[PDB]
Amino acid sequence: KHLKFIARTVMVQEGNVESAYRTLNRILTMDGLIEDIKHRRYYEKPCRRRQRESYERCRRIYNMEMARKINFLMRKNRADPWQGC
Amino acid sequence: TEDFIKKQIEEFNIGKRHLANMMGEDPETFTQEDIDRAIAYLFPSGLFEKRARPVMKHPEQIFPRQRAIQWGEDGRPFHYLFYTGKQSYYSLMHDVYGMLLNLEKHQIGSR
Repeated sequence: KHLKFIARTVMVQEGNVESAYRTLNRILTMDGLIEDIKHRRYYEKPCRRRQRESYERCRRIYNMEMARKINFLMRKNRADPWQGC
Repeated sequence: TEDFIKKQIEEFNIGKRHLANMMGEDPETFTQEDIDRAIAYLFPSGLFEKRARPVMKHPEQIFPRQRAIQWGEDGRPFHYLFYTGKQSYYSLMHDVYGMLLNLEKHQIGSR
């Protein structure tokens, strides 16, 4: 019931349809529509969905913390300033 | 111990004088090489290993330094880095570090 071609439409620039399609697919993935489509191909039972969401949140937070720790401690990799000791 | 080494030094000197007398060579000018020759002649041994053959040398060359106890009679170790366990190695490291500091302040043939 909406207007057509306003949603998920990308104008091809100079005919590089490959680039335009890549941009469109990037948009879909960023908004998670591909996630929804491929997850809704089949029915995930509510228990499984809850477990999956909890696992995803835990993994996201763990990865964020690990990356932050790695970035924080990377500075110490500088060559030894007291070599020979 | 140090006293033991001194006793061995005296004994080796006396044996050197004995050898010089036996070979008729002037003990005063009797040298280590002369001692070597005389002992080789007097104790003919046919072992292939230069180590397995007899020897009569100075205690310094003879004995292993065995790190010299490292603590005098009182029990105080001689080397300030003694408790490291590698006192000479760490002394050399400290010396090289000092030389590097000095040089930093100021500023196909071998291996």
